[PDB]
Amino acid sequence: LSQFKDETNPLSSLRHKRRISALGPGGLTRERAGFDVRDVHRTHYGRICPVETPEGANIGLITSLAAYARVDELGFIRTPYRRVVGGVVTDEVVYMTATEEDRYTIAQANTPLEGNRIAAERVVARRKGEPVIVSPEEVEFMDVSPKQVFSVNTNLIPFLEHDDANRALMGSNMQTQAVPLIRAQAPVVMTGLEERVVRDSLAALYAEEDGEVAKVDGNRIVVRYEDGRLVEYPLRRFYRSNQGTALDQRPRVVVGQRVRKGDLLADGPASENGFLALGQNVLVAIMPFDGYNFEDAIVISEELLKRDFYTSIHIERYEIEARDTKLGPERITRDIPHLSEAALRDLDEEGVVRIGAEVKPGDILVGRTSFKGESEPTPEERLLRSIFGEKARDVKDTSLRVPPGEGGIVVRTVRLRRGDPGVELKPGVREVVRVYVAQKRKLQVGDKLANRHGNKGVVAKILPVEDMPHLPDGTPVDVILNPLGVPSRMNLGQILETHLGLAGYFLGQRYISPIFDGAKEPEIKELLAQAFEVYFGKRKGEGFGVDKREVEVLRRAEKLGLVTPGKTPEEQLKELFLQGKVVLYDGRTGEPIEGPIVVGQMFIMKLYHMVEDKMHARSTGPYSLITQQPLGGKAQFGGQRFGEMEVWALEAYGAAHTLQEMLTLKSDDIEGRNAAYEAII
Amino acid sequence: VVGPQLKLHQCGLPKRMALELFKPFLLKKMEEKGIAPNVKAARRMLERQRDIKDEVWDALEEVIHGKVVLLNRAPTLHRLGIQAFQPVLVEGQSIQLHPLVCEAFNADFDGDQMAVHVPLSSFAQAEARIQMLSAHNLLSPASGEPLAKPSRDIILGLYYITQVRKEKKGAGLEFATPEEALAAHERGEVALNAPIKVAGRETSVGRLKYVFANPDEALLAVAHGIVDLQDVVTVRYMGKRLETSPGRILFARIVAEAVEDEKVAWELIQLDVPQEKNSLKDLVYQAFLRLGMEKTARLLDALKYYGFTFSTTSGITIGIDDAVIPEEKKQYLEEADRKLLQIEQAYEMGFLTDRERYDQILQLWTETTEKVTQAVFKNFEENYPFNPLYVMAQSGARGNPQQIRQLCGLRGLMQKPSGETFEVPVRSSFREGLTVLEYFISSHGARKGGADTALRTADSGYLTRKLVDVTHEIVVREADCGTTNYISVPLFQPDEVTRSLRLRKRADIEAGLYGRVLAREVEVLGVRLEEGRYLSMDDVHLLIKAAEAGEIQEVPVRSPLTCQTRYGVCQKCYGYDLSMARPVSIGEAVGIVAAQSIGEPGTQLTMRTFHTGGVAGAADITQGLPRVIEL
Amino acid sequence: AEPGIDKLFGMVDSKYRLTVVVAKRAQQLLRHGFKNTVLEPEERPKMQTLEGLFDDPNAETWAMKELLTGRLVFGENLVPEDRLQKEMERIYPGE
Amino acid sequence: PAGTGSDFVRFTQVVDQKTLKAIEEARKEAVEA
Amino acid sequence: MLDSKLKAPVFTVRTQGREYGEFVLEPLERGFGVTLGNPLRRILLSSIPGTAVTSVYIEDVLHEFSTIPGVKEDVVEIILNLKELVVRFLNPSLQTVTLLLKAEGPKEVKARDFLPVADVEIMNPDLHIATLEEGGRLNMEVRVDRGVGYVPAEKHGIKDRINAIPVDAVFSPVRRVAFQVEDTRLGQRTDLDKLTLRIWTDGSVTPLEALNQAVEILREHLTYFSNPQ
Amino acid sequence: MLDSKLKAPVFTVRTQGREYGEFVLEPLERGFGVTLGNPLRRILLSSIPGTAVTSVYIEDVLHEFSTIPGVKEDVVEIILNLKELVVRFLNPSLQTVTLLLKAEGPKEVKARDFLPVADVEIMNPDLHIATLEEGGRLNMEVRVDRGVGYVPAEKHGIKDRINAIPVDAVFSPVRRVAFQVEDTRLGQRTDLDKLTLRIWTDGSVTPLEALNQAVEILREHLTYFSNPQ
Ligand SMILES: [Mg+2]
Ligand SMILES: [Mg+2]
Ligand SMILES: [Mg+2]
Ligand SMILES: [Mg+2]
Ligand SMILES: [Mg+2]
Ligand SMILES: [Mg+2]
Ligand SMILES: [Mg+2]
Ligand SMILES: [Mg+2]
Ligand SMILES: [Mg+2]
Ligand SMILES: [Mg+2]
Ligand SMILES: [Mg+2]
Ligand SMILES: [Mg+2]
Ligand SMILES: [Mg+2]
Ligand SMILES: [Mg+2]
Ligand SMILES: [Mg+2]
Ligand SMILES: [Mg+2]
Ligand SMILES: [Mg+2]
Ligand SMILES: [Mg+2]
Ligand SMILES: [Mg+2]
Ligand SMILES: [Mg+2]
Ligand SMILES: [Mg+2]
Ligand SMILES: [Mg+2]
Ligand SMILES: [Mg+2]
Ligand SMILES: [Mg+2]
Ligand SMILES: [Mg+2]
Ligand SMILES: [Mg+2]
Ligand SMILES: [Mg+2]
Ligand SMILES: [Mg+2]
Ligand SMILES: [Mg+2]
Ligand SMILES: [Mg+2]
Ligand SMILES: [Mg+2]
Ligand SMILES: [Mg+2]
Ligand SMILES: [Mg+2]
Ligand SMILES: [Mg+2]
Ligand SMILES: [Mg+2]
Ligand SMILES: [Mg+2]
Ligand SMILES: [Mg+2]
Ligand SMILES: [Mg+2]
Ligand SMILES: [Mg+2]
Ligand SMILES: [Mg+2]
Ligand SMILES: [Mg+2]
Ligand SMILES: [Mg+2]
Ligand SMILES: [Mg+2]
Ligand SMILES: [Mg+2]
Ligand SMILES: [Mg+2]
Ligand SMILES: [Mg+2]
Ligand SMILES: [Mg+2]
Ligand SMILES: [Mg+2]
Ligand SMILES: [Mg+2]
Ligand SMILES: [Mg+2]
Ligand SMILES: [Mg+2]
Ligand SMILES: [Mg+2]
Ligand SMILES: [Mg+2]
Ligand SMILES: [Mg+2]
Ligand SMILES: [Mg+2]
Ligand SMILES: [Mg+2]
Ligand SMILES: [Mg+2]
Ligand SMILES: [Mg+2]
Ligand SMILES: [Mg+2]
Ligand SMILES: [Mg+2]
Ligand SMILES: [Mg+2]
Ligand SMILES: [Mg+2]
Ligand SMILES: [Mg+2]
Ligand SMILES: [Mg+2]
Ligand SMILES: [Mg+2]
Ligand SMILES: [Mg+2]
Ligand SMILES: [Mg+2]
Ligand SMILES: [Mg+2]
Ligand SMILES: [Mg+2]
Ligand SMILES: [Mg+2]
Ligand SMILES: [Mg+2]
Ligand SMILES: [Mg+2]
Ligand SMILES: [Mg+2]
Ligand SMILES: [Mg+2]
Ligand SMILES: [Mg+2]
Ligand SMILES: [Mg+2]
Ligand SMILES: [Mg+2]
Ligand SMILES: [Mg+2]
Ligand SMILES: [Mg+2]
Ligand SMILES: [Mg+2]
Ligand SMILES: [Mg+2]
Ligand SMILES: [Mg+2]
Ligand SMILES: [Mg+2]
Ligand SMILES: [Mg+2]
Ligand SMILES: [Mg+2]
Ligand SMILES: [Mg+2]
Ligand SMILES: [Mg+2]
Ligand SMILES: [Mg+2]
Ligand SMILES: [Mg+2]
Ligand SMILES: [Mg+2]
Ligand SMILES: [Mg+2]
Ligand SMILES: [Mg+2]
Ligand SMILES: [Mg+2]
Ligand SMILES: [Mg+2]
Ligand SMILES: [Mg+2]
Ligand SMILES: [Mg+2]
Ligand SMILES: [Mg+2]
Ligand SMILES: [Mg+2]
Ligand SMILES: [Mg+2]
Ligand SMILES: [Mg+2]
Ligand SMILES: [Mg+2]
Ligand SMILES: [Mg+2]
Ligand SMILES: [Mg+2]
Ligand SMILES: [Mg+2]
Ligand SMILES: [Mg+2]
Ligand SMILES: [Mg+2]
Ligand SMILES: [Mg+2]
Ligand SMILES: [Mg+2]
Ligand SMILES: [Mg+2]
Ligand SMILES: [Pb+2]
Repeated sequence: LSQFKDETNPLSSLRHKRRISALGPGGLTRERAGFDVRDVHRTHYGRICPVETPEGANIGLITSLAAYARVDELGFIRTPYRRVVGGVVTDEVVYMTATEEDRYTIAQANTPLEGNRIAAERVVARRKGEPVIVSPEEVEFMDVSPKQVFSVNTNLIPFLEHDDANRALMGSNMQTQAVPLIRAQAPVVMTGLEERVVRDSLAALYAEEDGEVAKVDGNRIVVRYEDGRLVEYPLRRFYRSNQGTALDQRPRVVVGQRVRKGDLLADGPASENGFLALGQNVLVAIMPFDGYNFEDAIVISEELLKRDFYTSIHIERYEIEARDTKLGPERITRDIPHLSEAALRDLDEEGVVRIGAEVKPGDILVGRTSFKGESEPTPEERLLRSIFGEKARDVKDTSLRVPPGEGGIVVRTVRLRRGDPGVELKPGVREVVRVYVAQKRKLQVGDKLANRHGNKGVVAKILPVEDMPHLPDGTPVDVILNPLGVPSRMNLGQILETHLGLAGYFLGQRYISPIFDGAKEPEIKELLAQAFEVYFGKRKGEGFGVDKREVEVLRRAEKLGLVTPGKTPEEQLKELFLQGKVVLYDGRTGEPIEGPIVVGQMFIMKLYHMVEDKMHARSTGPYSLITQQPLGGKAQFGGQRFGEMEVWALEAYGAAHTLQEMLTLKSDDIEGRNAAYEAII
Repeated sequence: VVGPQLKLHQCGLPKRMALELFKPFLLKKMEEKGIAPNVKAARRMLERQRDIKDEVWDALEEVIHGKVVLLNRAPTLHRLGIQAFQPVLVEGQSIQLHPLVCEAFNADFDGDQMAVHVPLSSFAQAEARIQMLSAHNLLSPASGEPLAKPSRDIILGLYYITQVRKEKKGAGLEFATPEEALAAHERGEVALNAPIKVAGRETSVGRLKYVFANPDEALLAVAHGIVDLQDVVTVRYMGKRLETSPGRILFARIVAEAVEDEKVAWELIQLDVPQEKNSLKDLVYQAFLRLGMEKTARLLDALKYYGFTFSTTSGITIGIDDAVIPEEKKQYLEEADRKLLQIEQAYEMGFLTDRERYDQILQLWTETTEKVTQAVFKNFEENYPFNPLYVMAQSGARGNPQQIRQLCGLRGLMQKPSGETFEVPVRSSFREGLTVLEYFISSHGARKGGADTALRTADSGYLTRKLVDVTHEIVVREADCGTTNYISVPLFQPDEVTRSLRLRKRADIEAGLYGRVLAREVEVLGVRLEEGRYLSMDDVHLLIKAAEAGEIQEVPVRSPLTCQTRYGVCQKCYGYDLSMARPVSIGEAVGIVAAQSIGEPGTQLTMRTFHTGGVAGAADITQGLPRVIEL
Repeated sequence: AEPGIDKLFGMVDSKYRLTVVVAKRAQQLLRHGFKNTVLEPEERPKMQTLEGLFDDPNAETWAMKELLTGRLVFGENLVPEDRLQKEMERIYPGE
Repeated sequence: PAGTGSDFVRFTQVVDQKTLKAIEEARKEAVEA
Repeated sequence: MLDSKLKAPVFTVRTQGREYGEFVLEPLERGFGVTLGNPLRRILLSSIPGTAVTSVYIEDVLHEFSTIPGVKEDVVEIILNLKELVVRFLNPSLQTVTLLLKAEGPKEVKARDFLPVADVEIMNPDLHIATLEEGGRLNMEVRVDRGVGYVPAEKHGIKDRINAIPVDAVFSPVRRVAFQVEDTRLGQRTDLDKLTLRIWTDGSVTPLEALNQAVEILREHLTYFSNPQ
Repeated sequence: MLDSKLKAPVFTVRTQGREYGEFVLEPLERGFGVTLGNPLRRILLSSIPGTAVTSVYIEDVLHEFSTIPGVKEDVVEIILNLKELVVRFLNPSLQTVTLLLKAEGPKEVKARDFLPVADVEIMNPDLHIATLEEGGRLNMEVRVDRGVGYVPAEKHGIKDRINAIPVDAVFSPVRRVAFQVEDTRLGQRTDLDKLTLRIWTDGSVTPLEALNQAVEILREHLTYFSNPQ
């Protein structure tokens, strides 16, 4: 029932903390069960999100409770419900047990309310489990808000209403995978819990009571409360999350500043200014490229890397032990027996690697010397040593090297040698050596980014700002999203976000759109209307009108049906802009992209690399003790598995030898793989 | 990660990965060159990253030349689950895969990881790049139908280019007759009334205005801004005065060029329509049989390219004003709404049994729903032929009839936990807010679907195991088995509507006679289908067309069911389909090639309860995988 | 795809057999000495860092490039099993 | 037993017209005295 | 000269400071403004030379992920701010210039704080380096170079002082380019392209300068079409 | 010269006949092949001057859609065939040349039938104008001009003789342009554009010639950026 805290980022830890699962003790439910437990029962309302469950084998088994849901006196999930005596609705609230809720006629938030007055004769309520049109005079209770129907992890989605519950799930789990970027950034459009998430989770550092600031270090903010007291507030500089992501509190308050009780003094790993930030707002054009964004692939603008935009600080921790063998203790000295000093450089401190040293794959992170054979020396190796220099250190080079994949620059090291302080070193363990390595992971091909609606894609190509889609005025688009990944999946909400986003870019503002009660198509079209003047108005004054291109795309557009024929280009482009699309010119040719293309500000996050992304590739290596098949571990990549399903693949084809080798020369033939390598050599 | 310009033939594999994989081959090569004195040397030379002289990459680059590698997918469902490619060493972490083959391995690029193996022996290399290469296994072991085709983005490209437009019909221009009709609607079109694309039967003024002499003449005018590609113009191709669009003419060339037998390029293409994935798929299958294998491969990327290109310019994107809602939705809703009140008053009295009410109400919505569906499309069909959304669905690209319905019209009848569907529909679309309870009502059926995938993402070898256990030994090793006991394939089917003979469907017959070996002769429409002849899909097209006239009701054809070769199956009895399209080549693992084609589609089939249904009153048959099991 | 793969396929009675010939041809193209080839002088194999494929890049790309021509002979029982290897060594130098 | 494992093709040897003449030369040598 | 040639392009310019600079040019025959503006835009962003911080050395700091006492910002936020610094040196002899700076006590270290270098100028004086508090020691050396394009700190790996930390190099002096092609009615026929491209620049070089270099890179490239084969 | 300059563009040519002509050129730094090919393509189609029929006058024919007795083809197919006619004149003095022709009786009126004009030549002689029968009278005047790009017969509306009918103006010797940018490898750095553009031409001029004129129109345009104002 207990596992590694999922602290990929603040939201993940918060969501993991408030998660429910039936898998348990034995007295309580096991795995042959589930079809009726795994379904979303009726009572699951304001009690358990329908959507927040895992995607796959575990479904309905592990679920997270809804936003306002609280376990009162003995664990029966109660949810909020305000009272409505007669045609009157109250600000009083009853945390109700799942059973007593059957007894009453409850109603939804979305019911015209003049205050205490219910406003429409036939307005919806839902008796125990069945949707029912009740009258204002039977409406005993009402629902506090849409927020209670789902979880905290789901309520953060913009216009959830427009997204298929199936895909909103992917959205909610996507966020739990959000990796803190050096450049945090709250979305151009938020739901309303971003603030509460960082605050209730414990990301940012808040001010106890009012006062002034004394000192502001990169390491501490000793504030002065007006009570005649002052406290030093350390800031976890660069600590190692269980999952590798970085947790640093960057001070947002200047020297000598009167603070408002409860205001951010420092920001959490990923918050902008007290607001959750798991990604970055980026201008996006939503069209097809030369198939670079094929099924689900995304093309990225090199311009995004120039700015340290999608860069994330990660910290890997390598460790090595000085073990006690009966052959002789494993020394940890700067003596790596067989070949060079160049390799020794960064191992500076006699043994351990010097701080601030860039370590590339293969370099020595720590040196160790163990003894050579099991019990006996070596007759052939005896002659060789004698020939060039008999006296040689007859010890093995078992030093902790950087694994294929990557290293960064050493930032911290630990060494628990003899005469330990208050530590527990295991038996046989003569002494341990930890080395923390940190690396700036820049957005690169292969990385996967995804918006809160489930558009989860991988970066296929980083384009030179030189040629990707560019707007009438110089600004280029950062990311180009394929449209074909929107019809099948049903989430028009991303297309609703991009539009409102386009307005926010020229309007220089961020908005907040609640879940079932938020922005509306008419209001959006309104803001675009204001955006048209900032985008085209400056254009009119700055000195110039419309292009051959701009007019050309208008023609093909009126023949399309996006613009009322006859109206003037000025008036035509406004119409066209209000629709959410504007004319873009192919940065490669300079010619237009026949037909208006939508563009805008969409919040896209980058997802965390699991240990699987380290591109595995294994030539020759260790082998299991009993079963003689290929096995990895520390440095030599483990072998890939060739399953029956795969076997049949080959069996289907005439691949006779290919199947033979998979069984013989590659994995199990002892004598085989041997003569195999040498033969190849 | 998708590698757009990569050809089927190749795949981009990270140099860094290539180094480890082909290390031994590299080591040796280092010694052939001045880079390293010996192996041990060469090894230490590569033990650390910072130590590699870029001459090593040139050694690796040179080693790989010609050799190929194998790539594998998460579920290895069929033989094509593994394919061979030529490594084109590339920078970084990801593996660059060709787009066409993404159909074979079910792979999207949100994070799927593919494995890769190295055939060592000169033998393993030979089979791997000769018979296991991706370009060579183009048709599937399940259906003769092409597996590798212009799938999602390429269709879209190739479609938009070939499509004709239609605008405002005010002045009744039906020009095929007056000379004054030509002049008047030529002038009127110049004016603001008649369009360039007017329904006027013979030639809307758009054809009256421009005539293009040579082929190219047609596209230059386009480049200059006179003719949009999707516009209806007239042109003088070889021997004909063909009234066909800029785009359609261009497409004709693209193929005509991909394969230089220009006339053989026109014989197998239909420029009479927008190119759908079916017209394209068909284009490939033809190209294959007709020309040659590899030349087909050229045409494939030919399409892949222009498809990608035309695509980006067409500028199809998705805004909110795209999914158009019908104006009839409000009507069909209210009309069905008030009818719902009748059913209630009819109940409020005592006429309908508590059940009658329900079943009658669902009936109402099942129809009303279905009604707005044809409505929305009829809207796009009449008013916006070029809507980004709807187009993706009609071109073989992406979109579902039932899906569009959920955005534009409305998603309307969710079922409860158990299965007894709700009495109340979900009145909304995704365009406007799918409300809270509408959302929660909708949520139920979501889990069931998810719960169903999990029990199934479980074991994929389950079904295909059984088939490979009872079928692996089966292999083609033959001489014409001389036992001609045969099977007769039907062309007519009996009972849906009790007893009304009917021509079997189009496909079902295709799957019964395609590339089989006639047991006995057949004198059908005029032609004489000799005995033992392998019947091509074009022959399987003759027989149906003859059954249409009424000359044949069965078809004598050899098959695995009547075989004499004990542990084997012969050429004449198996038939046509190697991945290739000729006869079967002896020594083909047919047993497993069969066991697979059936283990993959099974994953699409439902999974409620194996020995299906549940004891309750009268649950009568069994659907989905549960039955295929029972069978 | 690959050069005249169809032409090749047509030259054999069974698909799988063509693969066996090429592979066995590639075998001896290396073993008895790589200059055991029927086609070489003007336009036979070639790789570009120089035109250096003339000596030893891919063995079977040759086998195929040869079999596609009409000089080889692949039979079921063409030349007696053990005496073939003897005669070949006697006649092909480069070790 | 199914792919190239087919005894139908497991055995198949290759010739050069040059090695063809060489082997009949071996047979010619078979003539004694 | 009087008729078709004197009707030649009236290259008019409008430029403020060293950053912004509009450039108009008309009349131009059919579809040329576009034809010109586009390549020039492609050059202005990639081919033009520049100057940007390439390495940094802090007093007692050994790696980029540390934080300095009395200094609110952390080393990573500072090396970031340095990428924002735009300098300009006058001639070739100045390939690599190390700018020096050292400040103590309650001060807002701004770019004007660097000690003046003879041939080099700092266009970005008020840019913000740090907020030091009492007992705030900061003595650094920030290198500066002349290059082209974007160079990851990983690719160069600069080495003046062993405890130093490299910075990502972005040299295009051009911040953004833009071009409009609006019709112009010059009296005979009306189809007339009128090109006008707006160039923005960090200050290192100037819009006008950049444009010149740009057109040259294209000319030099049109020359490469000389010896057939 | 050895390193960055000798690594200069290898302009390779392949031209068969005056019509088709491939042109390769590599290596080229990042995104340049495209940068070059595109403008050259925009020029090759519009600026490369040319010559094509601009108007036609038939003996007794008044409208565009009539048919002449003894003449199988119709005026629309004939005026169509004339768009296929490619002529070539030697100097400026020849702006508008009306080519004259008149033939009677069972004859296949071919382009060689036009009476010779001193400063003008017909590259398209055997081209086929008409198939006359008995009592086949055909006396026409086909105008010819020098212009650029495509001009709908609607846009010009030529007026030599009131019963005359204008033809769509096809002046570009270039039939179609085609450019590809495929990667190529120079040692250490793999990102290398390789431009190759395919030019098609009516025969009047040659691919090679066209390309030359094209690059020149761009060069001359890059100098129009000289005198500020
Ligand atoms: Mg559990
Ligand atoms: Mg028990
Ligand atoms: Mg249940
Ligand atoms: Mg998930
Ligand atoms: Mg009440
Ligand atoms: Mg309250
Ligand atoms: Mg109820
Ligand atoms: Mg009542
Ligand atoms: Mg759901
Ligand atoms: Mg779901
Ligand atoms: Mg709130
Ligand atoms: Mg103070
Ligand atoms: Mg900590
Ligand atoms: Mg606050
Ligand atoms: Mg971000
Ligand atoms: Mg150290
Ligand atoms: Mg020694
Ligand atoms: Mg421990
Ligand atoms: Mg000990
Ligand atoms: Mg603007
Ligand atoms: Mg702003
Ligand atoms: Mg809008
Ligand atoms: Mg203006
Ligand atoms: Mg003003
Ligand atoms: Mg990693
Ligand atoms: Mg390793
Ligand atoms: Mg696997
Ligand atoms: Mg590519
Ligand atoms: Mg390409
Ligand atoms: Mg490539
Ligand atoms: Mg390694
Ligand atoms: Mg498919
Ligand atoms: Mg598959
Ligand atoms: Mg996936
Ligand atoms: Mg083998
Ligand atoms: Mg192939
Ligand atoms: Mg098959
Ligand atoms: Mg299949
Ligand atoms: Mg008629
Ligand atoms: Mg009107
Ligand atoms: Mg009409
Ligand atoms: Mg015409
Ligand atoms: Mg006709
Ligand atoms: Mg056309
Ligand atoms: Mg053609
Ligand atoms: Mg046909
Ligand atoms: Mg038709
Ligand atoms: Mg077919
Ligand atoms: Mg065929
Ligand atoms: Mg064939
Ligand atoms: Mg293009
Ligand atoms: Mg009605
Ligand atoms: Mg009653
Ligand atoms: Mg009743
Ligand atoms: Mg459809
Ligand atoms: Mg409802
Ligand atoms: Mg029957
Ligand atoms: Mg029936
Ligand atoms: Mg019936
Ligand atoms: Mg049919
Ligand atoms: Mg019969
Ligand atoms: Mg008969
Ligand atoms: Mg007959
Ligand atoms: Mg018969
Ligand atoms: Mg008969
Ligand atoms: Mg008969
Ligand atoms: Mg008969
Ligand atoms: Mg017979
Ligand atoms: Mg056959
Ligand atoms: Mg046929
Ligand atoms: Mg009948
Ligand atoms: Mg046969
Ligand atoms: Mg019953
Ligand atoms: Mg039943
Ligand atoms: Mg080939
Ligand atoms: Mg042959
Ligand atoms: Mg030789
Ligand atoms: Mg050759
Ligand atoms: Mg040569
Ligand atoms: Mg020998
Ligand atoms: Mg003898
Ligand atoms: Mg004798
Ligand atoms: Mg001014
Ligand atoms: Mg001025
Ligand atoms: Mg001004
Ligand atoms: Mg132009
Ligand atoms: Mg700079
Ligand atoms: Mg100090
Ligand atoms: Mg430190
Ligand atoms: Mg000076
Ligand atoms: Mg200098
Ligand atoms: Mg200053
Ligand atoms: Mg100086
Ligand atoms: Mg100076
Ligand atoms: Mg003028
Ligand atoms: Mg003029
Ligand atoms: Mg120059
Ligand atoms: Mg050199
Ligand atoms: Mg050279
Ligand atoms: Mg060179
Ligand atoms: Mg070169
Ligand atoms: Mg040639
Ligand atoms: Mg000319
Ligand atoms: Mg007529
Ligand atoms: Mg004649
Ligand atoms: Mg004269
Ligand atoms: Mg006649
Ligand atoms: Mg290109
Ligand atoms: Mg030439
Ligand atoms: Pb048989």
